Amino acid sequence: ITDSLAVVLQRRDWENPGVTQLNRLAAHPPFASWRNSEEARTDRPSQQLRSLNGEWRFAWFPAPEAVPESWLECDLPEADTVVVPSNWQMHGYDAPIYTNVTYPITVNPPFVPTENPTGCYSLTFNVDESWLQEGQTRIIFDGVNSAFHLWCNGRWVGYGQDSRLPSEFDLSAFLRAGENRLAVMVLRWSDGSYLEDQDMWRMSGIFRDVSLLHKPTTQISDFHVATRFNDDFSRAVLEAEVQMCGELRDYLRVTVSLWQGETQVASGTAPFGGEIIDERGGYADRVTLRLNVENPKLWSAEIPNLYRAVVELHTADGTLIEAEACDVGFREVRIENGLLLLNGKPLLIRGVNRHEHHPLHGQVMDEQTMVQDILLMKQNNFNAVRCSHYPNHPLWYTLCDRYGLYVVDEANIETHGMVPMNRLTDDPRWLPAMSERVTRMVQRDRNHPSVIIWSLGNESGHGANHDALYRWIKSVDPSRPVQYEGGGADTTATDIICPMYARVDEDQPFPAVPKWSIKKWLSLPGETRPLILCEYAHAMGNSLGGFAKYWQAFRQYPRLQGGFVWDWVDQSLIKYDENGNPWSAYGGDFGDTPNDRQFCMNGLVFADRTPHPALTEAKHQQQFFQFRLSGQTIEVTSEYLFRHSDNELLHWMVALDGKPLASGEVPLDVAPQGKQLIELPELPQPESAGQLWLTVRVVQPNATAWSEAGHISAWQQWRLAENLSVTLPAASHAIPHLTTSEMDFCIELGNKRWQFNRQSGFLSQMWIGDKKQLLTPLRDQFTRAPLDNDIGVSEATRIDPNAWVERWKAAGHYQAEAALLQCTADTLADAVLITTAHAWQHQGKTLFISRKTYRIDGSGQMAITVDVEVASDTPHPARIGLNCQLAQVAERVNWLGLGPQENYPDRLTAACFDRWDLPLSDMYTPYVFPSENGLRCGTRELNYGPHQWRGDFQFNISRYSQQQLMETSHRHLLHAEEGTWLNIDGFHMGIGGDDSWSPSVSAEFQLSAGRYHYQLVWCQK
Amino acid sequence: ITDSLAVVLQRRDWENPGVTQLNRLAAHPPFASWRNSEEARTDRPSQQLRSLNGEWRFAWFPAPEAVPESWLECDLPEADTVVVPSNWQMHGYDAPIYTNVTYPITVNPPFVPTENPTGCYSLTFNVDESWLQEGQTRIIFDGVNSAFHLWCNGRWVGYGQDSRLPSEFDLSAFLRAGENRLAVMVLRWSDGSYLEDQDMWRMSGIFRDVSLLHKPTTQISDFHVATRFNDDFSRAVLEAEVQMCGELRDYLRVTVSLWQGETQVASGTAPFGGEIIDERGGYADRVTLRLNVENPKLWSAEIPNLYRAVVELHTADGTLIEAEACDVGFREVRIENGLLLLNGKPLLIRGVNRHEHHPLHGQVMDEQTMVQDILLMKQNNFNAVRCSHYPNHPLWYTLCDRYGLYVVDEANIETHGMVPMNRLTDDPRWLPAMSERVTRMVQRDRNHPSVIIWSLGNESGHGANHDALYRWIKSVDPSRPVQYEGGGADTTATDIICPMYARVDEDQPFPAVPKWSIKKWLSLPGETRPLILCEYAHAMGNSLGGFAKYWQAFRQYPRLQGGFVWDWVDQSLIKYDENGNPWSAYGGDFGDTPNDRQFCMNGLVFADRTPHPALTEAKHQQQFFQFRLSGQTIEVTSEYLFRHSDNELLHWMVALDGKPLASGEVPLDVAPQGKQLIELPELPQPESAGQLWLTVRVVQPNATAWSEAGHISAWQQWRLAENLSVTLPAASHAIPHLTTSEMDFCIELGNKRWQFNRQSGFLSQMWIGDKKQLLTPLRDQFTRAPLDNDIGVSEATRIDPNAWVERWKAAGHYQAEAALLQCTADTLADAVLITTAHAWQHQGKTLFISRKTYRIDGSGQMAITVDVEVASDTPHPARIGLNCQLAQVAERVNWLGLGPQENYPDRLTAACFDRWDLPLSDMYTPYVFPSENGLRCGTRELNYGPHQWRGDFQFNISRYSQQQLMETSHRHLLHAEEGTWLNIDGFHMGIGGDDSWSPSVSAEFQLSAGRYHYQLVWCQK
Repeated sequence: ITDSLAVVLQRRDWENPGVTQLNRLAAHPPFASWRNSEEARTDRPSQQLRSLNGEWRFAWFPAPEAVPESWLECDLPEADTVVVPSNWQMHGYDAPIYTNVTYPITVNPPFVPTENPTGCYSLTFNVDESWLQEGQTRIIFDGVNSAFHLWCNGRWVGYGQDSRLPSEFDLSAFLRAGENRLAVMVLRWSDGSYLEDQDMWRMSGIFRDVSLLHKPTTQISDFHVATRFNDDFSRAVLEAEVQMCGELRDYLRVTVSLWQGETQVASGTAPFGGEIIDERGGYADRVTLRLNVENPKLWSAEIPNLYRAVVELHTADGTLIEAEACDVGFREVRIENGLLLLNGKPLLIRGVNRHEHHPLHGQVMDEQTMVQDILLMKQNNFNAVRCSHYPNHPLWYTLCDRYGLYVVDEANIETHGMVPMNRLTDDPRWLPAMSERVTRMVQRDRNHPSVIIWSLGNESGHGANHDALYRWIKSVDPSRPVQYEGGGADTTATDIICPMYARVDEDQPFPAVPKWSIKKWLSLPGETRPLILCEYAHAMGNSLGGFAKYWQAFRQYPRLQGGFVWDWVDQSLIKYDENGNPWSAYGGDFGDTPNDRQFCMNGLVFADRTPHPALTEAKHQQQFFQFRLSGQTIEVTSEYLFRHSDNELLHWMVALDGKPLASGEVPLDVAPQGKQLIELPELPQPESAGQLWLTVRVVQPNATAWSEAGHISAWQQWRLAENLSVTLPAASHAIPHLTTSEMDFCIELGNKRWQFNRQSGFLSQMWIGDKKQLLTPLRDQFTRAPLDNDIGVSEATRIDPNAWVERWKAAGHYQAEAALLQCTADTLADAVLITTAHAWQHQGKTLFISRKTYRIDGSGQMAITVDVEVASDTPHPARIGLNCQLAQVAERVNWLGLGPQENYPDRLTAACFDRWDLPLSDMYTPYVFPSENGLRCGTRELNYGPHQWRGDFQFNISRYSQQQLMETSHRHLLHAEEGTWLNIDGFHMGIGGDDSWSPSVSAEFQLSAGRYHYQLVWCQK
Repeated sequence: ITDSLAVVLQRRDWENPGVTQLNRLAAHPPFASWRNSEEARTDRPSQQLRSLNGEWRFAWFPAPEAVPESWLECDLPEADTVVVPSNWQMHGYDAPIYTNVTYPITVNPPFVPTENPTGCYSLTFNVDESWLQEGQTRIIFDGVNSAFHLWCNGRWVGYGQDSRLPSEFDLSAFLRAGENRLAVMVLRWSDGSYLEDQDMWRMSGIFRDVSLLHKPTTQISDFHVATRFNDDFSRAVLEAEVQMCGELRDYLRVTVSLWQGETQVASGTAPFGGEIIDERGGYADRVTLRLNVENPKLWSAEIPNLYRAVVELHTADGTLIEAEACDVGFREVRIENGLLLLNGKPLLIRGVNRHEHHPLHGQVMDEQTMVQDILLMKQNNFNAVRCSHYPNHPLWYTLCDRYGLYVVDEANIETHGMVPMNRLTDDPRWLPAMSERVTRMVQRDRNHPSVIIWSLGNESGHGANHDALYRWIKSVDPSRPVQYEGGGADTTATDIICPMYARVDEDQPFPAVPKWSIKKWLSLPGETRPLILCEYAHAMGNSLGGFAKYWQAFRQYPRLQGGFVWDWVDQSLIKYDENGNPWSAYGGDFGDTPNDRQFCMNGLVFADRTPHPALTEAKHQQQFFQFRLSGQTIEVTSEYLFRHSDNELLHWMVALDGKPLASGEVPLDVAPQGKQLIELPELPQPESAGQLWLTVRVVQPNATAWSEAGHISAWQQWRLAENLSVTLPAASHAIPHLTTSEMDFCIELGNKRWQFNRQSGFLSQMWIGDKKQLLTPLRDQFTRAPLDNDIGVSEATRIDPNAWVERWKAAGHYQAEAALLQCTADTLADAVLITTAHAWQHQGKTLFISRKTYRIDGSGQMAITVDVEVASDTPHPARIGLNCQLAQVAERVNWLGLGPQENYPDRLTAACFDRWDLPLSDMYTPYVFPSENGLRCGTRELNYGPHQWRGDFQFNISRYSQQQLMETSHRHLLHAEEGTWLNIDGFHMGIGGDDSWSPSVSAEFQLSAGRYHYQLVWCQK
């Protein structure tokens, strides 16, 4: 009766931050209740721990109030059979909302909307009579979003908030032998939502596991581990504090044993009863053991040395009541003298922020996915990850512990959408709610070695609540530093200056919360903390420009210990078309309102875990070996702090314009922080013209746990020499004929013919034989289909006049009209010479001026020479080159320049100069939100079909015009055009990326010279 | 229905620390909602604020569950008419429990006993229709102990915990015009009780006021004041931050005006909208004004300069929506360089701890009582008070603000009875509950100038919860320091070393939490904070010995800035006898179990506010003027920091053995921290024998607000000279006759006769004429009826073998038997000489040996000469002297020695040497728990009836034998004995008092010499 919906729902606990839970057990590290020490030691599975994951019955309602009392007693006819865990939006019930800042619901704390999507889950299951004789049977939900009430066998059990941490209830007295039934009612919105405003899809449900754990009556209630070291780490102390619940009987003992493999390293036994703590005594229900470990193997992301710790609760006669365990990693984390140290050396964090996202499963995580992510990261030169912005699925820590990644664990607290940001975090009334989001995290994850820093949440301004919570942590677990960026990045609530999007060299001095240039921030008066960016280098779409600038500061300034790129995966979701064809969806694609569109796609990898090209630029910049070339000696520097180059080979090689002349291989013997000298054999040197390039690669000959054999971990290339070509071509056998007309000029020579339209001034067509080559005339191009960064936050509604695109738009770039100023043909001794001039103007303003000369010679080669003039007072153009639509469509593209991957000017350090050959398909980058892409810089020669262009340029080539790109919201809607679109740039502006909501292109990468010159040679084979 | 007891009670919110309140409004400074600025300015009364204090209907139940649903709807036949506020134990419902540490209920957090005394209060009242048109009508309870549920017009309103702070609910929508009814159900025990384990009577009910406040819809929700100063305090800034609730309309304004009297000093006006705080902006519902004040009058306990601040919320057209106000005191509090400063100078805290206690009303406070207390304190040289151990009744701060006392405001948190002490305070699950006890206190009291330090609670060990809360405060209100003694007195949670019962010179090194000698504590390595004792000098019963030692350190060591004596009033309660006669009751006197007996009586004043003699010793030691005598020049030093001696006269005077020879009066002109020189007139000097004494007194000629005219604020006395008596008496005219017998020796001379019993060796009787003088023989006395300090915590059950009494008991002191060793009479030329010797022994051990000579001469004077030998190995005796029971009973006592008040050896600095004459009645000190009392030291002559004794001794005289004292638990049970009991001590051991649970008598005051000598002269007039 008092179990009635009617009664229960009445209190509206989900509209009250003063009730965060009802009858929930305390937090603690992961338990299994093994009843045999070996299983515990070997991490075998505990029969005392049962999963309730699977098929559950579910029914959706638009408001908690629309639930029928019947539900409590019996299933529902119309209840569907759903799989758990899952996100009900993933099943169709309601839509997922992709909003960033702006809260999904209306801001009226602590109220929530009356229309509040309720999901009723139920499960019928069996409890074995043995579980009811003794012990305690409790239930666990690893993640319920956002809040929920619970009934068992028609009785009300409890309530819980906090989507990202476990809620546990003792079912001990509601359970009946055999058949039991659970009724779980999950509310989408609650007062907890006010604290969960992270930039991500807004979903709901029982999205993490459900389990049953059977514990003895007298049991281990919690335990913590700690490791102290001596000056040189040659000796450690493992300290374990154990607490128990139940009746304390003198025959009770505890044994803590430390294994390393099969080998027991240390063991300790004792009975309950701690040291005197105060005037009343000590804890009789606790015991602390201390094990001495000589020459412990240390844990690090470089070498994840782990031990196993077993905690046995037994009686003195040797009888085991129960056992728990955890992996142990010996490491010390400290900030000392402005530096963050790990095991005594200073880290350089090569990290990334990662959300729990699956395109198919929404926010439900699985082992496979976790592992994939981990390996990609490790393969790509990452050390660390930040749990943006809440505690993750438990297994995560374990994997990191094991594979080796540093983890920053973060409280599930984000109130980004309040005004001001502080509003709740400065309010004592939210102190409790917040408090639980921090404390429980710590109680749960504190024993993992991978966790090296605690974070108070994200973007919730800076309030007195943070200060308190930060102090709490420091008191409770001084083993790790605390960080929080809110309120300016350097408040009293953080041990590290941890801004987001601070530029390297430029300051952004917003009122109250400026973002100084990182190099400058450190030397502000009185400042002494280390600086590590919590988010930097916004990887949204065609991005990552300038990435290297960061890497270089990091390397030059000690107190700049790296940062976390934003972010790992694109938060795109899968949708299906008219023919059961899938496609990547984003903000607002689910009729979701209000929404932030593409803003959910900032990953380095696509939702399927396939990489964006940016990923390489990272990989290379973050590489652990560094090179310098001096004469014919290569100096190698190791950035490893703990390990020796012991699975590393260096391959070297010399080549002249793509042609290999020499190769070597040399095994690296460099210690962490060491140098290795490498002298090269006498290097060949040819008479032939061209550039000679040295390229080196570090290879991992043997496979590791996260890499295959032959994995390349680093590389670098240098230009060694140049033999300039002092050779004049063979005087043409033939001579081209010029046929004039009033419409055009024709040039014929051989089967070849070229036509220039005298009215437009462009080369309108060309034939090889009877076949035409163009579909579109060759013409000047000064624009580009806007990248995400060019656009920023500019919308049709709300225009951002500062966004590059807006400027360009406003100035007429996109709609300027050419103007023939001149077009002449002249006959040279051995060639024809065409000469043109256009002016591009908009509203009587001449933006640019293009002046060319085409010169066709007996060789049947045309040489284009171009010279642009850009008005000082017009926004600098995105680019400067030509384009045209070719008639042909070939299978491959071959070029001699940077590649193989897409590379832009402020994003090309990872690319190598060489001869690349790839399929056309590979020259297009499927950024879900179409834009200019696929560029390759420093090209010297490009070959497509019978064409060959030569010079110094950047280019791109696909089946999509710039216009089509520019006009398609999703990549799935693009259609291949008639032939091949070719864009050949003499120059291209950088892509930026410091952030994606303001101009981020550094000046060095802006086409601001005024005068631009370039030349090409088009010809055939 | 869901309003039903049945439903409500179901959740058992009082057995859950996760629910501290339900539907309670936020905390804030005191509001009145004046609707006229002048009333506000002048503190007139607000018609918008109505008291519901008075006659209420009440009914008591043994368990919440025994309440009848009817109650919600209608009064109860048997409900009585009680007055509110009150403590129901004060009315008879149940008993008050006097327990210290040990919790009243059984320790099973968060559970409470099923038998849980519920008090149902109800009130029928009228609401004026106007209040319901608009605005908000809310209710306030200033104190409900311990927890409660609330209904209005049969509807459930909310719940609340925290006995010592206000709970407010919006009744706006439950109220009906005209007749309304409240039903309040108050639970004695709740999960809140675990946090309220203060050493005091355990009571319950609606013990502070009940009010109704009507506010506008658009109102002032909170406001704070702050004052900054310049280097020399010649200029200040008053800063007021105001927040409002309701709809924000551009025509809204705020005006803050500062008055000094009638004179407006400054005013400021502005509209809502603060400065940018973070990335989202500012508070639109707040405004901060800053007023400049030139040469502000500063507030201090010496001179409570106050201003009035008025906060008006109006529209721009000048229309007043509403006004609030508060008194403002300009002062700066800072710890700087190890010192605690007030307005730039370093305080010396002369303070005391005070509980809210009334012998009649239990824990209900009234203005009269508050005021009495204040004045007594100020009169007695106190500067400050500590709110042991919870927030006090609101008016308190106001009075302190006004009369001038420094206040330490303390959170209502004491978990003394847990094991270890830390148990809850270290538990994250209690963090929220604790949090509210701190935060609300601050939000409420933060604007009072008298509050200069915040305290986190008392005796709750040291947990991570404290650290967080301490940081919170520092963040929120950096204007004051925070202190907390738990966990060792010098933790990271306190800005001041604030121990309790630390001795001056001796260390008490308990494990974990030692108590170093205060002088030593300061120089412990790394230590730099100031030290102020939160409790020192346990004033239980006959106490305060050694008080001066403290005063002297305080004066010599800068970093020793004083302390808080423990405590102000005796927590005794009034009971009535068989004839409606009242008497002072204590622990366990209400059949209360378990209990701490007298432990509740440690005040300096009795519950009726009549002083214990200790009070003087304080007054004198804490005096603000200090003297030194050099020749005939008196040097006066002022300890005032801010004020000039401007109501001070110095009276001086010289006297020879009680006889006045000279007097002066001199006006003091000494500045704070200054010296004044005073040269005395040529001082007379007589030939006559005797001691010449100089005595000076400082007088307050004019009355102040807390003192009458002619109040004496200080004094000091010196001995100037001594003219020794070289005069031999006039050779006796007569000669005494000795008549022997086998039973005794008789001496006759004149009407006078003396008889010494030859079997016992004592003077058994004496006659003047036909009248006998003794009822009991004159005999040696080595014991005393144990003071509270002699006993300590020793009980009959649990004996404390270290307690003085125990030692004495065990050694046979109390039951030793005399032994005539010798008894002889001899005839001298002009006198008779008796000579005796006894041995006191117990179990064949001779404890002491007494050797006398009585010598009676022609003058009819007996001279007693005594010489004791004390065994090295026996506990030192409490005293050494004689006693006897006189037959007479006279009305007065006159003596020449220290007085006039009771004075002991380690407690006599406040006493003066002179001739005192008082009524017998005044020679007895009515300590509720009878013990040795009334002593007066340094006596040279004592007169009672026809007797006169002369020498150097300490003595006491009443109608109660030591034995009667020793055997009566309460003073009300003592009965006057046949005549007058006289105790004349050659020597007396000190009383101690550093604490009352371990030996506190300093060695200098212990009778440890072995050999003791003394002489008397008994005679008549």
